[PDB]
Amino acid sequence: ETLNGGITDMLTELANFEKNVSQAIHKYNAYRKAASVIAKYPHKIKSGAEAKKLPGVGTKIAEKIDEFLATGKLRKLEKIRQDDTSSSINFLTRVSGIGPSAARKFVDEGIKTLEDLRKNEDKLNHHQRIGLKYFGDFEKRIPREEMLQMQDIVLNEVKKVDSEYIATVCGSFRRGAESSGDMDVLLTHPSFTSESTKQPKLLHQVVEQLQKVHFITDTLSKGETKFMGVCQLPSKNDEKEYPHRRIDIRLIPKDQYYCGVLYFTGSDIFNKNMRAHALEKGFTINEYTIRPLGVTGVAGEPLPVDSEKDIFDYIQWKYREPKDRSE
DNA sequence: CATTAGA
DNA sequence: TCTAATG
Ligand code: NA
Ligand code: NA
Repeated sequence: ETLNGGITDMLTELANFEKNVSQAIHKYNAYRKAASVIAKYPHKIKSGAEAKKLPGVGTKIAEKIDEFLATGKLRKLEKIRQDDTSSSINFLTRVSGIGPSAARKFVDEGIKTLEDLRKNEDKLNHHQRIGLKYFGDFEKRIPREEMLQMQDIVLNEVKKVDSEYIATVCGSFRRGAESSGDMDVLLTHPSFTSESTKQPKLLHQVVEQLQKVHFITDTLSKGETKFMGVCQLPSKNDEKEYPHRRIDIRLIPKDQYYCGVLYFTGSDIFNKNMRAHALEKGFTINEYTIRPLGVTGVAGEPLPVDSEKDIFDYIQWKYREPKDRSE
């Protein structure tokens, strides 16, 4: 956690590189597992050999470990950090909609900069066009102060269309958090669950609403169960217009809400820990349900959940407020 | 690890 | 269809 830090850190650096710049999933996979193990290792790695003893720890990585242990650096590291082609990839990749594939392709063509980006908007798909379009706004955190206003808003329409709709803004936001990256709205309806063959309009209705009043400005992706968009707080009695924010709303089978809700709310560690627990308590949890465990090794049978509580109860735990769902 | 675009 | 990108 700190005794192994650099090693791991250099390692992930390395790893991450092969993966995006090059296309060496393998090596990329090497660094990672090695990075994973040294990470665990209960003592100060004093040399490559020492390290080497490890699982997934090769001779190549031992080597890098020594140079790094000896000199507070790595050449390949330095060489990479410098590398413009590499540097460029790392960067394009910031635009919502650009990934390693497209990033490398763009370089090869020569778009290494944001401007290049613009000159070449034709060479960009709608997602990417907006990614670039709200680039600034997109990299900006969301003050809870604004979250609250947004929330207030969605909840109002959600309701206005059909009073049946159940909406929850999950995420850190929910967990009390001061700021947030984007707003995640968990959505379900009673007339929709596991079986009842969809109802696409179910999502479509609210999107249309939201857009109706201008909270939604754009559509990244809109499918029958997941809408990826862009919203914005009405820029008041001008002077201060609001940044364009990422927004996601997913339709859900009422029968699997709180599981989902439980989950999306996290934290990533809370979940695990919670998950790790249900297992002892003779269970299994996952993004949609919770099933009793049968000693045959495994077992099915989705228990019925009416709220975050049921789930707790089941695994017989202390209801932990979203606030303390930290770990 | 599942959902959407797109080509 | 497969393959990318997002979460
Ligand atoms: Na990106
Ligand atoms: Na393949």
